[PDB]
Amino acid sequence: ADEGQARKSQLQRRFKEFLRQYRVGTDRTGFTFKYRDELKRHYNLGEYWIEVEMEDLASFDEDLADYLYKQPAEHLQLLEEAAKEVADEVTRPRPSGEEVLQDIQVMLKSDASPSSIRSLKSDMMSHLVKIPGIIIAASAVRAKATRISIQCRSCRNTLTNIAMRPGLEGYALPRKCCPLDPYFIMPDKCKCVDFQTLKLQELPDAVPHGEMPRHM
Amino acid sequence: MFVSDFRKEFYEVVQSQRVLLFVASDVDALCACKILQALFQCDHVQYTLVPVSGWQELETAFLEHKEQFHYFILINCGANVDLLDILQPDEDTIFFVCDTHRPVNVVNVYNDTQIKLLIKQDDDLEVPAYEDIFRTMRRRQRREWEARRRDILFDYEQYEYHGTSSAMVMFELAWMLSKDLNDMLWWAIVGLTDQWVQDKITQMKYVTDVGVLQRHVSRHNHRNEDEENTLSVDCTRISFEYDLRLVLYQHWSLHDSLCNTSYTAARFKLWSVHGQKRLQEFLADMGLPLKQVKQKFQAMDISLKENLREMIEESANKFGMKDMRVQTFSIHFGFKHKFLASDVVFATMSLMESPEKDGSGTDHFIQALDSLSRSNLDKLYHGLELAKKQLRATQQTIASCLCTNLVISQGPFLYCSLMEGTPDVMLFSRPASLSLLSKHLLKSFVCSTKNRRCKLLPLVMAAPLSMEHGTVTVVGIPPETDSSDRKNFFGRAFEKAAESTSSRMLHNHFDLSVIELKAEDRSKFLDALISLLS
Ligand SMILES: [Zn+2]
Repeated sequence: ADEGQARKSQLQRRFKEFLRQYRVGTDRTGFTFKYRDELKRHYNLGEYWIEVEMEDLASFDEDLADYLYKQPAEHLQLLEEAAKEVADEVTRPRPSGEEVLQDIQVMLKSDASPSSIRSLKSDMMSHLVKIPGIIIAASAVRAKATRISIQCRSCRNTLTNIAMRPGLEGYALPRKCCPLDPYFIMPDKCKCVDFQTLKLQELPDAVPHGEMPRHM
Repeated sequence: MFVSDFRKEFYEVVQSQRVLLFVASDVDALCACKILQALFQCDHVQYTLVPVSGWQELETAFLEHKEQFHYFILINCGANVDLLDILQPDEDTIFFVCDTHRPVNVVNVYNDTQIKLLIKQDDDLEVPAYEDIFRTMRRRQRREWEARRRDILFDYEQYEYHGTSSAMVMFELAWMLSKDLNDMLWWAIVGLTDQWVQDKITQMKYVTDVGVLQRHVSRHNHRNEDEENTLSVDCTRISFEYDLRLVLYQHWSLHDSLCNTSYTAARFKLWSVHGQKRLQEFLADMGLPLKQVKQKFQAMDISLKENLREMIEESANKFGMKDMRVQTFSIHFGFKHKFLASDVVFATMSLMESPEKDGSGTDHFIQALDSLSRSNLDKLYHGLELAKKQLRATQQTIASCLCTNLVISQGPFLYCSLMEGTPDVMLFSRPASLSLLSKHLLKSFVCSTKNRRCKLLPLVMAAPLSMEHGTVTVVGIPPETDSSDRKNFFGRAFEKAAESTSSRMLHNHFDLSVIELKAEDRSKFLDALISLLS
């Protein structure tokens, strides 16, 4: 719907202007565009990530920070796209072999006091949470597809650049092009990222008396 | 003499001269010093700035500097004593005195040639006439005149108190010079808020001075901004606020601020085991979730922050806290920097009264003075952290004193003392923090006790100063009542008790109600005070 696309574009523009306009310092000393310069230096170093503080975002635009707290799954995609285009306008022109723009991972952090694993009740679902713990296990790095292309097995038609939802959730392949399951996923024409599952044990200070330590 | 016009007969005089600033170590003095520093730096006045915190230090610095400087400015010191007697200056020197201390000493009032007072003549002043103070039947008439003199001088010098803020006086001078910056106005506001925070002035006078500074804030805002087009976000924007009395609530969790504000802590008795349940009654009346109240305020949900002031006010009204809202100001600059005047007061005060045994008290003064400039904002935030520690230690000390019942009646006044080696007695060894602690402790005590007579008493509080010299600081606080004039007699009472006892009292502090005693002298000194107050 055009209204929905307008909402997404407006929120993306607001995140873009946050990354373009945010400053730290005073007129008595000087100003540095914190996230502009972080984006530029990280992209030129080939890092392709930044670390947006929730308190800074709240100070610039409290509504964006509240939306990102309540609905991070929706709005982090817009924030990452905003960071990508800000990186484009901040870095270009680029030398040979660096013409194609790379995706930017917008990590984020907060000064707020953290919650705990046993405090994570059902009402915290799909919200931002901040919990401490100890890593007890760490998986080997495995590849997860972020975009795929699927080719019909019978007639060799192709659907390309299907956006995969982030996280451990998957994607449902269409049942219409042919057979009931017409498609296979093309192993070459898909883009993947590293992912790693961890087990986060509750802090021994945080375990209630007589309990075993939970893990998440 | 009183200076009638600061511009002509003070500023235009010293503008042509080398000057020496002596400044007391209090936040109002620091703000007045900053304003005067900025004026002098605009006009290239070659000043020298010296911190002081007691009469011995001022005397030492003046003896060191008397040969080179002829023009001296004393900020928040010197008015309530005979400066000529104390300092012994050459007759060609001139002392300007921008001091909030009252009553002004009559010698300073009527010395026309040498002592010039940067004090408003429309302040609350009741100076006696010259003929009443300065020069067979003629012998009998002379002796009768001397009896009149001693009676009227005692009536004049009995109660000490504080007048208009020195920072406000210096900002008035800056306004008359037409060189008033927005930061100078903020320093004036912080100077007034220092008096209000330390309870040096009445609520009526504070409201009147806030009414004065409201016009200056409006003028500065409309100097270059209106409701149609506005300044950059970088520019400082001072706004009048009818805000909450809670201390540092925008940098804390609301739970911590309700815990460590003296007002709410005294009301709910949070030192007591039952007080947390009373606080939970209050929070449940407001309907704030505890997980939100115990979260930091900047991370609290904006749905709760939308109308928190009205919620706290209307719950405070039915819980019996009648004046939870206060008239004050805040300053905003950049995207993320927001402070109340009380916040800057507490941060600067904690920097100055910091308990760290590094360098010297002048060093802590220097850190506090630097923190009042926006180029040293990191020092201001560090001062806010030190203010967190100071307020927590204050409440711990109050809880210890009330639980162990150190606060005890001794007839016409309550008495308390801190023992050596107890937790965080070091933080209150310094006299200024001790005075603030005594005020908070007396408020907690009168809110706690059921005895209506004990609610009317003043407080005398002591703490260790120097074990190697075997000395204790002692302070005197008037009764804590809603309608108090914030006048106290403990200066003259301490002096007369010490004289009547031949006590080893060192009177080094600028407030007469703050003294140093040799420790073993305390018993006969307290007995003398009991017999004196009767
Ligand atoms: Zn097909």
